Amino acid sequence: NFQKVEKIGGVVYKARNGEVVALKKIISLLKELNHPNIVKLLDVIHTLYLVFEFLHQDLKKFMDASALTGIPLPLIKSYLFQLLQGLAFCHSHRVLHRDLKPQNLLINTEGAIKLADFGLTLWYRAPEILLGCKYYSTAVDIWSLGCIFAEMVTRRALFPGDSEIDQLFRIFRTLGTPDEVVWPGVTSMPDYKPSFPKWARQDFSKVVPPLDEDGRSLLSQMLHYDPNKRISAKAALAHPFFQDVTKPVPHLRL
Ligand SMILES: O=C(O)c1cc([N+](=O)[O-])ccc1NCCCc1ccccc1
Ligand SMILES: O=C(O)c1cc([N+](=O)[O-])ccc1NCCCc1ccccc1
Repeated sequence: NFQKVEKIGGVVYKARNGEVVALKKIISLLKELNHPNIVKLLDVIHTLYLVFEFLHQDLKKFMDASALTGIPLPLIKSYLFQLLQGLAFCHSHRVLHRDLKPQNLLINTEGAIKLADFGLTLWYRAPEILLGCKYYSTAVDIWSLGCIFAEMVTRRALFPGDSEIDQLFRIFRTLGTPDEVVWPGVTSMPDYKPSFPKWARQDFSKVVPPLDEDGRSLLSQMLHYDPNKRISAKAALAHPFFQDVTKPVPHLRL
């Protein structure tokens, strides 16, 4: 039914129906849900295939293309604001993403960005997932988005771990080793070990330097250890960081 065009990255292909779509080779309630910052799910076929609307670039490629100059702050702010709108919608319908990362974030020439590749490589994982919590919450997505925010600002991954424990210890070295004071119940997590090294929390203005105090404040709330203290998508949208948000159009080379 579909003329393959190319492989995007189960497997995902750009395909032609004359509609151009993204065809994923490996739910139906999601087809009826609609938000400007969420990729549209067009079809489900089980004979498992998912058919999605097609967008031409992802944030990972755009950040690489922007590496030598960086993404302008107004565009970083617009993208973060839009991604939070998408998450606030998802979370209000009790849908988690669980695997947010720059290559899952799709952009177009109009200035829009959309959530894709839902989890329905460790760099964006929330600490409660790494510590073995089985019933994690909408807060895991806010953590991932905070990591992506930091990466847009600094042009380097915040926590580029190469193993589960290296990921955890990279988080601890920056944010401090969590304890019961800042995260009640952390020492009862399934994979918590009393033998974890105890690192002090680094000064936060060292971590995303050029970012102003509004952005650092928001980031800090997105990276709270306690999922119950971590800011919600809805509350983040009201943060003073977004008082001057606009929707710039990006320079895309396709
Ligand atoms: O356009 C979608 O819907 C989509 C969906 C998924 N996904 O995992 O569902 C993953 C990527 C998607 N776009 C690809 C945009 C970047 C891209 C464009 C051309 C070649 C290589 C890479
Ligand atoms: O994005 C994927 O790759 C994906 C994968 C599966 N799955 O079961 O593998 C199932 C759904 C998937 N996206 C659905 C996106 C539409 C959507 C998302 C959130 C709220 C409202 C509407």
